[PDB]
Amino acid sequence: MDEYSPKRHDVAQLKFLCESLYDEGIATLGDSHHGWVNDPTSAVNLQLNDLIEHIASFVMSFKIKYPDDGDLSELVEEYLDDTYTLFSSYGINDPELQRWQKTKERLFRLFSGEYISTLMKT
Repeated sequence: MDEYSPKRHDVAQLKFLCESLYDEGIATLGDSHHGWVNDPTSAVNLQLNDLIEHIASFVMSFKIKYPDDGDLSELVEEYLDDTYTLFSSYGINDPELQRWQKTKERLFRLFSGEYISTLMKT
């Protein structure tokens, strides 16, 4: 049992990263700094841009320490993709946005106590 990295921490990170990202996202997608479009360079956008990949590589890492989370990790990946996709535009695109949202809802289904509680047992 390669307990180099903490599973509860990495699992918690996974949700926190995704759920916090959702918050960073909403803050960004909701508050278009200039009233219409949002600047892709804004700290929020940059945060999310980082988040997207920072979580992406984390997801790849996540799946290294555990194989059965593939659905969760993939969902997370889907979320990162959508996040990147949205924020890649000056103005937020409703369809992709709502997709991003659909993706997180699913993610939260997992994070709200599917395998997590069993994963981070003791």
